[PDB]
Amino acid sequence: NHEPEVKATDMEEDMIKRVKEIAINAVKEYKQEKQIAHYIKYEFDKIDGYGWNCIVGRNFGSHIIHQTKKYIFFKINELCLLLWKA
Amino acid sequence: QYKTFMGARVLWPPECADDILEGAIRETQDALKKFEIAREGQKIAEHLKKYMDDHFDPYWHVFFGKNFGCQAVHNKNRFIYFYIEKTAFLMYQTQ
Amino acid sequence: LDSLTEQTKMLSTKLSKPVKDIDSLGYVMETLEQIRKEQAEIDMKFNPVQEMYSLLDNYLPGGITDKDEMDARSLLRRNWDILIQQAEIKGKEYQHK
Amino acid sequence: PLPPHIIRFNDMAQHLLKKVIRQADVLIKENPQGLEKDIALNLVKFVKSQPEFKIGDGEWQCIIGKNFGCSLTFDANVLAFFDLLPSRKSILLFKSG
Amino acid sequence: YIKNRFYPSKIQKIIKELFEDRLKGVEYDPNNANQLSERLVLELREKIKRGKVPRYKIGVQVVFGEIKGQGLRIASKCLWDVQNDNYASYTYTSEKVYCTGIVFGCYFE
Amino acid sequence: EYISEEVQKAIDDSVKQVFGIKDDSSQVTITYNKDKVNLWTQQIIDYTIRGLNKLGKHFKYCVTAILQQTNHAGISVQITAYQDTNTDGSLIQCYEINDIYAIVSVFAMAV
Amino acid sequence: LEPKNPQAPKNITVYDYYTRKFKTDELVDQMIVHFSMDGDYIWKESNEYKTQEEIRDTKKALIKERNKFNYNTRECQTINPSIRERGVSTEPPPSDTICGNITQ
Amino acid sequence: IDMPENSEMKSMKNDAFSQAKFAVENYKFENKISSHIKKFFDEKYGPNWHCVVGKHFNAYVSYDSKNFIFFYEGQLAILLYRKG
Repeated sequence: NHEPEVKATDMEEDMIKRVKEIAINAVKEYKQEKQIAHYIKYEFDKIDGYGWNCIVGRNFGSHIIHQTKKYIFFKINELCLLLWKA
Repeated sequence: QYKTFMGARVLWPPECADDILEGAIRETQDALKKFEIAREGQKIAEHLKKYMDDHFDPYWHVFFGKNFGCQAVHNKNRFIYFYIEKTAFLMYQTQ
Repeated sequence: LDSLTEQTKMLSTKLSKPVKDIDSLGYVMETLEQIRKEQAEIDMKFNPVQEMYSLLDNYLPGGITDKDEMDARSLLRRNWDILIQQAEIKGKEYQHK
Repeated sequence: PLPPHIIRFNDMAQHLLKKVIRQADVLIKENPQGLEKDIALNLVKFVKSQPEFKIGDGEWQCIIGKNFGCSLTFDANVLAFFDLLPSRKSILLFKSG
Repeated sequence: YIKNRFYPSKIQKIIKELFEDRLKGVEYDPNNANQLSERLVLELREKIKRGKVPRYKIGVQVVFGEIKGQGLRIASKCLWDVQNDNYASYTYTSEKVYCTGIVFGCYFE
Repeated sequence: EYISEEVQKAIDDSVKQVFGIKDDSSQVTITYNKDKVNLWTQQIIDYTIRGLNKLGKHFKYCVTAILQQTNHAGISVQITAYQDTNTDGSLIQCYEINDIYAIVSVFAMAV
Repeated sequence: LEPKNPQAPKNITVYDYYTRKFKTDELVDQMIVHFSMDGDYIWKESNEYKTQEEIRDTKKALIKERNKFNYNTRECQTINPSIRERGVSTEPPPSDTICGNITQ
Repeated sequence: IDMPENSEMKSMKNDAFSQAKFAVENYKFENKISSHIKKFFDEKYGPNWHCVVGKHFNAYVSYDSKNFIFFYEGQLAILLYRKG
């Protein structure tokens, strides 16, 4: 319902907009956590090669790495979606 | 036709399973006899659902009284419905 | 407010204090970013102050003692905005050079 | 006999998970209060110590939580996620891929 | 004319309670698996003896084994006038063993 | 005078003898083929019925087979009939190797 | 008979985080399954041999020229509310019972 | 006489009263009343809520802090709380 919102991000503007659209579409289409994560990981694997990771949950802790400009953590209607590469 | 059971009038055959049955069919009157009285309300069903969640599967729902009757869909084979001295007991588990 | 602000402003003064950490960075930048990840937890342990000062300045805007309140709270969020901005810009230019 | 539990997803050979179950149980009992930080730290420091668990692409990670979902590039060999019925802690263990 | 009737889940009752309290998490030892089945089948039969079905004939059947990287399919078919005769079936699987029991019931006439 | 367990044993003998190989490499050098799937279905069925008529039992059988390409689509296989309690019945079986999702459904009746 | 599957639920619901409602679903799959096993043995496939051997090839040639500069640790944790157990009571409201006569 | 609390600002407490007062009058069976309250609050605030309606009942539930409302509405008693 409400638009996405980044709590911590490291992406460019045009790349932020793409993940916004893909998240909106994933949540409208699928209804499961693994299905959403699988679909978004797949979308960004098609658009940006191999090595994407996407954590979709409600309360989790993470200690990760990534490529410097391929990390994002945003929330949609009480959904924590984290995404990064390598 | 509500056949008799060593605990109570149970709708024979029911839609549940006997560790749950025997447990409830002993635990309902065990609870009511030991230190409990009909004057108190759902502090009975409190201990009943607590005992069920302790040993058996965790998500139970209990409804008892003198006038009620339900349709619904639940976990397969998790339906206890028995009268005892003109008091209907109904219990069902939901995943 | 004072404590949390001294923390965030200390992070900023570590970003700005030595000509060394200004030009030649080190693993200390990883610790700065570590504190930046922590900054979530830091605001989590600071959030009792946001609602409490909200209740306070609801009927007590102050104006007399609110000096240090403004300093400290705005200094926190100042470190936050320079975090976003300087993180981006410094990353880019340190990549360039 | 093992302590009761619910393996929601396991990938390693079953004796690895046996060891994980026993140590995680005795550890949840020895540290019944505090934060899941201490649980995670003690579990990593124990699991990383044994001569077993030889193979690792990245290194060890453990996450404790009560309500979440994730997706990782775990090493295709080792991965475990299960629950301790008395406390109901969804605990997760893997190696970075 | 069927005054006292058979519905599935009181035999489903008996069969569940029996399974937990008798299996108690036993391992699959090859030397005594068939005889373990022999014991609990007859215990189950005794239970359906008090299972309160006068004319319903009881085709007891039980399966017991261990799960070890092993995919399996078990199915039956029902073959009676749905108004009177019926069946019951339960499964019970621990980490390394699985025991599943089915009990037919056919109203004699 | 039979056992559906052995009926299933015969079906398994047929299938795993026709295509199943213990050493699991030829089973993917044999992946689903648009040209060869017709031969596959027909010969699976023929060998299965040859196994069935090896049996001298006087019961009457009928067979059905399903071959699915990939697990992505999903399928539901369900059975129901109307026959005599003592002797009649049916059988189902699911089967998977690498990229072939086989299913067999047999009905056995008296007379 | 058109078989119904025992040991099954009858309808599935799930929350939609785009459309803030739920939505139930009363069609349930009714295929009894136990022990699905995933495999990782892949024989002269067209799609998998290329995608594996290529990535191993490129990694090893790259190291033959640690190589990707050292990574950077991070940390993030969510907010976890506490679970409390509190139970309250209602009471049956009271009632009165009198008796009166009829006057002239 | 009894009013368990929730968050400040009267964001959900003011909402629950106004909703349940329409719910009680609109229906006779508790089914539609409780389902209406829960279905509304699901769209409004949360993913999963829990509602109970009735004249006499006792309960004991786990929930999320400041998300437990309970009020004696007319002759009836309405309980509500978020969980999940």
